[PDB]
Amino acid sequence: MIGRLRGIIIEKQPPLVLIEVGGVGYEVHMPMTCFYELPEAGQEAIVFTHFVVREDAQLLYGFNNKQERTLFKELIKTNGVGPKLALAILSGMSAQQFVNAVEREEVGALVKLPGIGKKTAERLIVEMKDRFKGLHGDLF
Amino acid sequence: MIGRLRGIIIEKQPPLVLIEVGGVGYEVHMPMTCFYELPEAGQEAIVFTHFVVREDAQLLYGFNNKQERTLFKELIKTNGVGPKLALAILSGMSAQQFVNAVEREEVGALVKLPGIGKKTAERLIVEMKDRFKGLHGDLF
Amino acid sequence: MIGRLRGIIIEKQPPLVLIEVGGVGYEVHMPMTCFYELPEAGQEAIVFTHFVVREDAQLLYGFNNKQERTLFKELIKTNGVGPKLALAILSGMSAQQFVNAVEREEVGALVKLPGIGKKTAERLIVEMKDRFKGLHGDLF
Amino acid sequence: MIGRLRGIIIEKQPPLVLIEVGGVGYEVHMPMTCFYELPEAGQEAIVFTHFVVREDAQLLYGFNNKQERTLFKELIKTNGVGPKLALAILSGMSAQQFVNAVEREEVGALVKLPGIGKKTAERLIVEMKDRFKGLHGDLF
Repeated sequence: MIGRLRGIIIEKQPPLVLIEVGGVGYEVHMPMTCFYELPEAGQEAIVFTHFVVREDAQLLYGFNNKQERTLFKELIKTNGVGPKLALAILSGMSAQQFVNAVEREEVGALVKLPGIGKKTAERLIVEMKDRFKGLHGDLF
Repeated sequence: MIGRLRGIIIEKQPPLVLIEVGGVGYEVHMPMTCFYELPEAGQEAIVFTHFVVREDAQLLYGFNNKQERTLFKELIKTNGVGPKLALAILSGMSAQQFVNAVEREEVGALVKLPGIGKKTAERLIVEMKDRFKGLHGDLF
Repeated sequence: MIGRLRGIIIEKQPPLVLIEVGGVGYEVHMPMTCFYELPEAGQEAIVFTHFVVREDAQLLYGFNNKQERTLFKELIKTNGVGPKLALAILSGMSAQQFVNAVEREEVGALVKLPGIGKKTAERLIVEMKDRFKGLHGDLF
Repeated sequence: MIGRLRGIIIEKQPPLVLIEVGGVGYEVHMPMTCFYELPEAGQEAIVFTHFVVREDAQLLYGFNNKQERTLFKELIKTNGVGPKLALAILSGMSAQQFVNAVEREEVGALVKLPGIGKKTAERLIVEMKDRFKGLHGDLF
């Protein structure tokens, strides 16, 4: 239900960002690449979030733009790819790279990244191409 | 536990509304009809919410008045009718229309709506009327 | 983790109270007797809360003072007595009445209240007397 | 998801601290030692929190610095050591003491503490040292 956070950056420790909204310091997990776009500590930042709820955990995944949040959400809809794996994918390549690689069935791109899986990569490419046709965005 | 939200409409993408309360952007799901009654982005809005908690998710369902929220709450108590589907009963037709239908028993009206159920249309009328005599409201 | 709420009273509909903190309207469930102590709608109120979390629900129980919250918490530690039953007990008699009745093994007091239970009353009286010796408060 | 709280200390009843952030009084559980380092009621405090979520409960564990929070997090990963018990390891003895004990392997020190375990004392030392070489901090 939390889709956006606007507050002050308190500390950056990739992959974590502590962002204070009110006096509540929230822990947000972001793709490594997103840390090059973040305002310096002490300044205000707007991050798009995805709230993942489980019986034993309440986590927040944060993106600089909505395009990347969409990608992440679709990514974790596939079996074998959870939040942690989706983060590495988006840390390992831009949003545009991933789309370009998926569109031409480039499995080689994905097997380089951390603990992906040869068969999972192929699986990922089929599903994502099917999933991409029903949406919109700046990244396309 | 969250009964109401008052904040700034950040964005409106039916069926989602992004309302910022403090610096927390809350995602609210409303019936489509409710969407056209809301102010414009930048302005303050007051929505009556229904919080649904499950193992995998925390969701907010938003309404322009308490009469719609009550109807919503009762709709989802019947079997085969979840939030997704109850949204359509108030998305596809106003609140006022629906209550007449149950009291008069017009099954034809409710069958046109999105994937409801011809027997569930019957089910709704039967089931809804019992609950309708135990409440109060402007909708009546 | 939420132990207190300080905000504006928006509406009172026993057993519910909507109290707005920030722009977040929180639903609080209080014993009927507590409604005679609540500031009028539009004014600030401080309520002591008990957060009950279950897989499908997130609820807030609110008291005017900490003594009553303690009582409620101990009450629901007994089998057969859940939040709903503990509310009726505290709606049916003051905090002092309940302690006075428990101390002299007065089961008659408790069987009058709504859906208690003859055997549950006796059970309640034994446990509460044992439980009362390890605490403190204005009500004693 | 909540990494830090900044607000007004409302009350201090070891082991609970009531800190008001906005109008929300949050209950924070801290090790007893941490309790004597906190400011007085009425003043602002900054605490590093660890949020534990379970089916029946939402809890906040609070610390005066990140070194104690890290130690806490690692303590509760070992079997037979829950939050209740880890509080005592930092309540009964400082953070600094404990890390020496694991590196030197002094089992006598940790057996005095509240109901730990003579074999669990051994367990702690054995188990803790593996984890201690994979981190960083002022406590070291």
